[PDB]
Amino acid sequence: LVPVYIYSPEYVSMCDSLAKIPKRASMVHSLIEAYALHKQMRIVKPKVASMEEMATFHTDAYLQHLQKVSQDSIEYGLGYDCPATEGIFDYAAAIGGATITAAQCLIDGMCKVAINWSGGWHHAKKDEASGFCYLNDAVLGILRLRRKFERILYVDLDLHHGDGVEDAFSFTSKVMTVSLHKFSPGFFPGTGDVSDVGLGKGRYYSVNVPIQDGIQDEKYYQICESVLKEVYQAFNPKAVVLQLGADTIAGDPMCSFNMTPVGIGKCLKYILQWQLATLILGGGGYNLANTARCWTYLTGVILGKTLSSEIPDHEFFTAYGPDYVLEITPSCRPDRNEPHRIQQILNYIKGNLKHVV
Ligand SMILES: CN(C)c1ccc(C(=O)NCCCCCCC(=O)NO)cc1
Ligand code: NA
Ligand code: NA
Ligand SMILES: [Zn+2]
Repeated sequence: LVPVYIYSPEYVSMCDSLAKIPKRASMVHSLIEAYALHKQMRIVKPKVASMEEMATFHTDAYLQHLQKVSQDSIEYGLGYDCPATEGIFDYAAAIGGATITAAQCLIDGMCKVAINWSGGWHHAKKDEASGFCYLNDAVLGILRLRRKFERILYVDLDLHHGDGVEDAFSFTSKVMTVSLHKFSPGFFPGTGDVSDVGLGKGRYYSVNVPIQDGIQDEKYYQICESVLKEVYQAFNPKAVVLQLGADTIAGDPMCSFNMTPVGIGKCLKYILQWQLATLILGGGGYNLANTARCWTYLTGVILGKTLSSEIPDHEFFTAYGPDYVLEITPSCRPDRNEPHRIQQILNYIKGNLKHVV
């Protein structure tokens, strides 16, 4: 009944090759390994996603294109955010396979929790790489979980709107998506206002919480709990997919939100308490050490352990300087979230939730 840890050196190596975030998978894994948390989980080597498996969501023209490029590209969303570099198809196939493997562990009852810290690439569209995402692994995970579990809840706590996942499932009532994100014109991807609720038979089954710069642990949790509690009771999910992108975290060069891993960990504890099949994904996170600190810490809460404050010696110890501690401060900058507007967001959501289900 011990949590599944998707991990292999091939896999971490493949994920270290993402141009946007070099060496990040290693640092995350290395910190986890340094805390010996992998000794407390069941290490599962990820499958490589076969063509037909990624075909469950991505159109075949796209998939076949990635393959050749890996060996009109502006049409398939490739370019600046998504380079056509030697091996990107193997990259996508590894990330997608990893999330699929996590979900497959879940549906097989191998574990209550399965973790793929290298996943969470929530922007990719069916025929279109986007926002560093070549392949929407969260979508393929949800789709795999759907083979056994009737209703899936996707909760996305990344800084950016989980548009690709929302889009994938916006028409159905069987998957509800809940996104907490910066919403400010010009800030990627620009979608996901509170009024975005899903479409057709999927109407009211998309939830969006547009937040502004400076949010801290206390208030983010207040909001997240308020939305989740109402979501749980109305939707009654059978399994949960949870994206925990660390770009919300104090010290991220995106410098938008002002979270510490402790406040995100509260939200996680709240989801874990539902005691449901839960697929844990990573995502954004551009301060590499802090991201490692964050997910290592969340791995701690999954296991129900509290970790030493001192960063253990390991491959990447020097990146943790000068303090070499697990915890995060809080930059001192204003909380641009007027509590009036948060209450209008919260009400509007609760109103939408009364139509579920
Ligand atoms: C300094 N530098 C080289 C860059 C700075 C910002 C971006 C960017 O935000 N691009 C837009 C795509 C943002 C999505 C990031 C993926 C994510 O975290 N999803 O949640 C790119 C490059
Ligand atoms: Na999000
Ligand atoms: Na939906
Ligand atoms: Zn992000």
